[PDB]
Amino acid sequence: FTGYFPKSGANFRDLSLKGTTYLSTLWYQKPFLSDFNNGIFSRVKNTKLYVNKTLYSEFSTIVIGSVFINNSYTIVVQPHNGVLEITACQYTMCEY
Amino acid sequence: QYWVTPLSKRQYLLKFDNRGVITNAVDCSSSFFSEIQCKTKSLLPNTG
Amino acid sequence: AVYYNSWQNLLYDSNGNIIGFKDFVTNKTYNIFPCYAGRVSAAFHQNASSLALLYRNLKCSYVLNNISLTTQPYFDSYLGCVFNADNLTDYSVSSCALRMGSGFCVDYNSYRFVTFEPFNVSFVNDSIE
Amino acid sequence: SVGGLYEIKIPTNFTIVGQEEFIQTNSPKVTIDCSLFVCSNYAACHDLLSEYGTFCDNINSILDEVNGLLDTTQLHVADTLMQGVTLSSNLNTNLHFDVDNINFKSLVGCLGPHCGSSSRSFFEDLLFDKVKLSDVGFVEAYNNCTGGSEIRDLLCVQSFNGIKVLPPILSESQISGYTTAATVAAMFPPWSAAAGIPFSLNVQYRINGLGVTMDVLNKNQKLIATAFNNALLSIQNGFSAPNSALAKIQSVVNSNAQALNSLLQQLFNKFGAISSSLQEILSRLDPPEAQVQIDRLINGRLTALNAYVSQQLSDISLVKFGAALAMEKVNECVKSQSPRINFCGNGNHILSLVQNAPYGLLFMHFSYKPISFKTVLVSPGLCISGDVGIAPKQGYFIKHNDHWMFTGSSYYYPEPISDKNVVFMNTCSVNFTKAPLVY
Amino acid sequence: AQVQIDRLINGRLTALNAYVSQQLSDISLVKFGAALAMEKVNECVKSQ
Amino acid sequence: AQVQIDRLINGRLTALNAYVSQQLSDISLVKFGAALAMEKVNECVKSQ
Amino acid sequence: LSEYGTFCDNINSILDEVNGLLDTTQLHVADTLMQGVTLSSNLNTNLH
Amino acid sequence: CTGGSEIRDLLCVQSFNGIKVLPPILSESQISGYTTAATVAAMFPPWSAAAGIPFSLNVQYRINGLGVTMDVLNKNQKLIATAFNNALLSIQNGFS
Ligand SMILES: CC(=O)N[C@H]1[C@H]([C@H](O)[C@H](O)COC(C)=O)O[C@@](O[C@H](CO)[C@@H](O)[C@@H]2O[C@@](O)(C(=O)O)C[C@H](O)[C@H]2NC(C)=O)(C(=O)O)C[C@@H]1O
Ligand SMILES: *[C@@H]1O[C@H](CO)[C@@H](O[C@@H]2O[C@H](CO)[C@@H](O)[C@H](O)[C@H]2NC(C)=O)[C@H](O)[C@H]1NC(C)=O
Ligand SMILES: *[C@@H]1O[C@H](CO)[C@@H](O[C@@H]2O[C@H](CO)[C@@H](O)[C@H](O)[C@H]2NC(C)=O)[C@H](O)[C@H]1NC(C)=O
Ligand SMILES: *[C@@H]1O[C@H](CO)[C@@H](O[C@@H]2O[C@H](CO)[C@@H](O)[C@H](O)[C@H]2NC(C)=O)[C@H](O)[C@H]1NC(C)=O
Ligand SMILES: *[C@@H]1O[C@H](CO)[C@@H](O)[C@H](O)[C@H]1NC(C)=O
Ligand SMILES: *[C@@H]1O[C@H](CO)[C@@H](O)[C@H](O)[C@H]1NC(C)=O
Ligand SMILES: *[C@@H]1O[C@H](CO)[C@@H](O)[C@H](O)[C@H]1NC(C)=O
Ligand SMILES: *[C@@H]1O[C@H](CO)[C@@H](O)[C@H](O)[C@H]1NC(C)=O
Ligand SMILES: *[C@@H]1O[C@H](CO)[C@@H](O)[C@H](O)[C@H]1NC(C)=O
Repeated sequence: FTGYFPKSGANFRDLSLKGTTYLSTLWYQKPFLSDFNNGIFSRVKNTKLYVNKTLYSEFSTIVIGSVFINNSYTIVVQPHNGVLEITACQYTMCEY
Repeated sequence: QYWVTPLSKRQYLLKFDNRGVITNAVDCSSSFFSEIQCKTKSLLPNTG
Repeated sequence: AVYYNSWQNLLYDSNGNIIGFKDFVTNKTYNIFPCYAGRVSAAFHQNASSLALLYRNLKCSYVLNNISLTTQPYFDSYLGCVFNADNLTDYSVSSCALRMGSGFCVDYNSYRFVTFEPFNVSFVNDSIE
Repeated sequence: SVGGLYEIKIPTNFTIVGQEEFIQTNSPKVTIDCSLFVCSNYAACHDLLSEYGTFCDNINSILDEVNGLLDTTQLHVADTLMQGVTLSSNLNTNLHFDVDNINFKSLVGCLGPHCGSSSRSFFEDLLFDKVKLSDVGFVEAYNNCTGGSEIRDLLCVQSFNGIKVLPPILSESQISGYTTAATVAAMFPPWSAAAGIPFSLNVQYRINGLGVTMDVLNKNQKLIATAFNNALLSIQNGFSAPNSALAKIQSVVNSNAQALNSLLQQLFNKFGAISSSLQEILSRLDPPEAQVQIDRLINGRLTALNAYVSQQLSDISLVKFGAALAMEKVNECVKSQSPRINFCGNGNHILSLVQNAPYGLLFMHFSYKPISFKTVLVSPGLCISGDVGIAPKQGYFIKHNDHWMFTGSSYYYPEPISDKNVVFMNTCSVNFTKAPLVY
Repeated sequence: AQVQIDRLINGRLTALNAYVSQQLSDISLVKFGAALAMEKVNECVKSQ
Repeated sequence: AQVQIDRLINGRLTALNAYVSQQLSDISLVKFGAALAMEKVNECVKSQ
Repeated sequence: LSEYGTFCDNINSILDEVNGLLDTTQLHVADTLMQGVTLSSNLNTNLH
Repeated sequence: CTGGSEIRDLLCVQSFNGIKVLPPILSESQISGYTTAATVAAMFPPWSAAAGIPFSLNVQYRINGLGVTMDVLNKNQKLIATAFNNALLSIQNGFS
């Protein structure tokens, strides 16, 4: 079958970034800000946290777009603890 | 962890089990062994 | 069947042919098989006014119920349903112009479905010891 | 050479070794309906295929001639097996299966028409149950195509697309009956397939002709018979493990199945058209463009049939060669022992036997195998009396107990020199050992 | 006219290749038959 | 360009089919010659 | 050429079978030459 | 084909276009070793390829089998051996 598939033997890049209070301006530039080309395949770890022994699911949100200005549609895929909210809107995206 | 890799239009050998689940796959142009697997349409080609 | 998930409704072989489906309305599952296709092996003798027909690998019930009805006599031979020939496999012939396979022949006087025995042992009644 | 003598290893003990050889004498009789293969049920394809005219008549004619050659070849092989076979009507294989300590029960099936199709030996039963697609195998597989089974047999898909294997004109049960008759013709009088003499005597004379004295053969008759049926048992047990003859038999079925499956796969090749399916072309395009796409499929499928028919002609030529070799081996190894050294298998060939096999014949070649050797000093000739030369017949001259004696070349048994084991010459050649005291 | 003539040329050339392949096979059988005839001359006629 | 390349593919595949058919026919003659050579070794060199 | 399907697989398969027949034939010829050959360990090319 | 040769070998053009002759499974040197072994097997003991007797005696018995008396045949042994080696030399010189 011929389809949109990853190249076997190529390298995955862990683009997830965890911060506490400060955000580095370098996190919002190349190579983190990557070109989409035909597309991407994502292998995402479901970071299972616990509060009062109650399970919570967290993972990095991904945005896909072009200029990230409200003159353009940005697709956003965001988790909400078991609910995957997917939107494509003329968002006024932040600098950071 | 959010591992990403680029996609491209590629030919793959997809193996489906008796319940329709893709259990194994081969990227045909990735290596010489993958080319043999796709040529013979099998995961373990005969000795040759 | 139990292999159809929520988004799946068609079953395909390795060659891209549709071989099964799940009906979108009733959720009932069916396998699709090709309709029967085959040939008739007709044995003809120049002195005859008819033919002896062999439907290879088909039972006479199948031929009459699913292919075509006919008024000719018939019987289930080893090779398949035979029409317009008498079942005489107990008889044998050393020469045969209508060889049907597996040591069977069609002999014309009507047509007879007869065993073909081109070679036999020369027998003697002398002692074996 | 020391003096006039050379060092030679002469056997001091021997055994009989059996060797299998499968010779393909037949192949599955593949028939294609060119019209049904190229066009299936589609009237728009059949109209165009008629404009290619005689291409399907050539495919059909060449395969009918090829199948006629296979049928003629099978009749010639059966004629060869039954040629000159004379049997006593008193012969009952249920009671008569061993003579002179040699057992043929496994090589001999029931004899006579009262059995029906049960005239197959234990040896042939053991050889046929390891091959699924024999003549009866193909008949049973095609019988199951209309049984309503959920199993999608590949032979049923091939036959519905016009690719069907027809049974041979003589069933493998008839050929096993012919090999059974040819086998019993060697064991009992008139011994019509064993030089007109008892089988044990024929084995003894064949071993003697290799250079073995008759004195050890007629006293070791029990050992020879036990070595012979042990060699036969070794051949039978050899089929329970990876075997070259059984693999050769299975290669006929595997190569035919691979060729037929490869021919069926041509119905899914697009040949540069929009689809390989005539239904998809006819449901997407009108006659002006559908005919262009259908013509691409017609040229591709007819090209595939011409290629398959060329391959089938080549393979059947190899099968005719193999069947000619099998007929020659029957006549010159089983019915008689032709003076050709490695024709009937390798080594010191004593005798050969034949059994039916799927699409061919299995020959069992029995050879004289030395077990232990003695290094001795031999003289290839002697100069005796008034310079008369003598050469040994199928043997050598030996100094045994400081006296000139003769021994066979294949078994060390020193015996006196006599006119029975000597070729005389009025003059002795140079380098013949001088022995004035002989005779 | 070139399009129609090309269809005829391809058909006639395809048929010529099929005839040539059949002729090669038939002549191989004639060579085997002639070899058998020479063996029969040498081993049945000129000698026994 | 696809129409032109398709004409070349059909011609080149037809040529390979013709060459393969000829090669099968020639190897049958080579097998026949090798059988004759093995027979001559056995019946003229190792024995007479 | 990928839209033609198994044409190149068939050409490669037929040539591989033809070459397998040539290899098997060469082994049979070599086996025939070496069958039953016994030599003395005392043989020397420079003296005999 | 990969050498810095100005000569355009037609075999290199064929191989670059996908047409190549592969070597046989057994080298011709191995087959020459087998024909050499088959030839020396007739000259010396145990004469495994000469009916178990010396080569000169095998030649003499083979000539006698044609209807030649053994007397002239064993008295002319050197003439027969020289005729045999002269025949072999004639075959070798015939290739020129
Ligand atoms: C992309 C990356 O490299 N990501 C790492 C992150 C950054 O390097 C850091 O944020 C950059 O900062 C800039 C841009 O200025 O450091 C982390 O580790 C910290 C120590 O390095 C972590 O232990 C924190 O340590 C504190 O002292 C503090 O405030 O950093 C107290 C705070 O309570 C505690 N956070 C907790 C409890 O999660 C983190 O998380 O932030 C682990 C992340 O994988
Ligand atoms: C056929 O099967 C589908 C899939 O299970 C059924 O659709 C579901 O119906 C229920 C009840 O209305 C809904 O809660 C689900 O969300 C539906 N799933 C989907 C994927 O649509 C359907 O009802 C079945 N119909 C029949 C006649 O059996
Ligand atoms: C076709 O004829 C044969 C031969 O008469 C039938 O086979 C015999 O059937 C009887 C029972 O009616 C048995 O006792 C015999 O032993 C059978 N002989 C053989 C050679 O098998 C056969 O049944 C007939 N078939 C049909 C459908 O008429
Ligand atoms: C010699 O003749 C005897 C008598 O016919 C044979 O003895 C029989 O041999 C079989 C084995 O083939 C035994 O099962 C029988 O019990 C023997 N019967 C008797 C009465 O002894 C013997 O085989 C013959 N031997 C030879 C070599 O000719
Ligand atoms: C067919 O008819 C001809 C002419 O009467 C006759 O020679 C031939 O023997 C007949 N054969 C049979 C099988 O009836
Ligand atoms: C063989 O069978 C035929 C037909 O039954 C018969 O005519 C012939 O005489 C038989 N063969 C022998 C040797 O009797
Ligand atoms: C054998 O057949 C002949 C000819 O019918 C007869 O003379 C003889 O008596 C028979 N012998 C036996 C034992 O049946
Ligand atoms: C011959 O060999 C067999 C098997 O080794 C042995 O049983 C037998 O006693 C030997 N006979 C002689 C004469 O050495
Ligand atoms: C044919 O079908 C029967 C019944 O399903 C089965 O027992 C048999 O094994 C089948 N044989 C073949 C050759 O398909």
